[PDB]
Amino acid sequence: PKKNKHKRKKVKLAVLKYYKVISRLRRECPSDECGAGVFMASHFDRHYCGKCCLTYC
Amino acid sequence: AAHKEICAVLAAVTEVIRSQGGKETETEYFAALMTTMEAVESPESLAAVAYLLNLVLKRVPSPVLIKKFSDTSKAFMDIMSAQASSGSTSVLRWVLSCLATLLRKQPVTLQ
Amino acid sequence: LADIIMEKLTEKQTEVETVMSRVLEVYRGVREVLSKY
RNA sequence: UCUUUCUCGAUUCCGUGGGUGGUGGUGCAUGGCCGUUGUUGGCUGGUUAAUUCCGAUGAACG
Ligand SMILES: [Zn+2]
Repeated sequence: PKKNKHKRKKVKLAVLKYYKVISRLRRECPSDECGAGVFMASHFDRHYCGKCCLTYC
Repeated sequence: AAHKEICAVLAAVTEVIRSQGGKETETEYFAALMTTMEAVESPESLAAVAYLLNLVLKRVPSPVLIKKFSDTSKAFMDIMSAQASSGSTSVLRWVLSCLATLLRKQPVTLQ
Repeated sequence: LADIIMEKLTEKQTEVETVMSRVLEVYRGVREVLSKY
């Protein structure tokens, strides 16, 4: 019943999904503190901003 | 912080402010503030002038009190009627106090 | 004279003002929550 | 905590030692400090039956 510590998934080339070749493949969060690079997590029903907890659905 | 100061109403108002203009005392301040006690029902500013006139009134302007007792009395009846219609505490308390001072110093007197 | 005295009193009040110078309920609730959390 | 990728970036994280160990427990010497083996003075606020309640707020002598 020992509780194993959570391990972060070491994903290969996390940078190489928001750009082409130019434009932003993901959305940009329109808040004041976040923008110009804060890409927007696109889950199968929603979008989330990972810094200031913006929520769109 | 400001009540305990010597310049405040704790000590110096009881001593040097009673000498209105160098001579104690003049009710020209009291008769001049009628425009504040009339048509203004703002709290916490009526209470301050009521407290000030309560402290100042004790320094025996007795012939002036006998003369304009009618003016003071009609002012006080409108004050108590307005305050009883309104329902405040502080202003009523020190206008009762200055009633006490005025009636102690001095048909309408029964009223 | 009474009007002039009232104007002087208003000026004194302004001078004193110069010289001296829904979230509450929910944050009191989270205060009571975190007091014995 | 189990999925789905968004962000923070060296503020790091994996394994093996019969090697110490430290937010440890415990005794001794150890420096400071209490208590221990007289006499005379000295009110903005709401609240109650009420100088009611809470609330701000000194001296010498042997
Ligand atoms: Zn953002």
